Amino acid sequence: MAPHFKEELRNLNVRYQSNATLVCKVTGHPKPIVKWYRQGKEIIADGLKYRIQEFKGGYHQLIIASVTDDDATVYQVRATNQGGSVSGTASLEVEVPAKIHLPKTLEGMGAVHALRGEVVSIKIPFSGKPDPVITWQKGQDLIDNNGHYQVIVTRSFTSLVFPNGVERKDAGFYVVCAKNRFGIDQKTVELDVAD
Ligand SMILES: [Cl-]
Ligand SMILES: [Cl-]
Repeated sequence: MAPHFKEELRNLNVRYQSNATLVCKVTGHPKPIVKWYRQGKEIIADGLKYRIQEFKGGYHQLIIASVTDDDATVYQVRATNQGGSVSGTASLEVEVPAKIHLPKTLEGMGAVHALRGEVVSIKIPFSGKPDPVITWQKGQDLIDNNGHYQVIVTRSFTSLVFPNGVERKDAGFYVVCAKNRFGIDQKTVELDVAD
C-alpha cells in the first residue's frame, strides 16, 4: 500500500509566542517515512524550535515553539515508502493583537525634545497581524499628510515627521493608534520645542 494521509494536515491560526502543533495520520505498507518542510526546505528537528513526535497508528506531529511571524508560512509533510510518495500542506497564520511599543517613556508617555527648525521624526514601532491601521492625532484633530506633517507607515513602524522643521507651535500631545481585529492600542507622545 502506497502512503496515504488518512488525516490531513490542518491550517492553523495560532497566537504569537505559543507553540504550534501540526498533526497528521499516515497509512501505508511498508510503514511510510515522514519528512517535514517549511516552504519547501526540510525541517530538521532540534528539540528547541522544532520537535517531532510519532505515535502508534501512524500519527506524526511537528511542534514549532514560540511562534513568530517568521513561522507564519506554508508547511509540507511528506510520506514515502517503496510504493510511492505524497505530501500534504498547511498554513500557519500567527495572530498578533495590534500594539504600540514606545522605546522610551517619561512620566507616563513618550517625549521628544526638539529645537526650532529641527526636522523631527516621532518614530513608533508597532506590532499586529493582520497588519493594523495606523492613525495619528494632535490632541484630538486627526492628522493625515497635508503641507505641514508627513506620516510614514512601514511593516514595523510609523513616524510622524515635521519635514519643514519644527515650529514652536508643534509642541503638544500626539496620539498614535494601531488597530486590527484582535484589538486596539494607543499611546501619547509629548513633543516640546526649545529656543
Ligand atoms: Cl518595513
Ligand atoms: Cl516658529
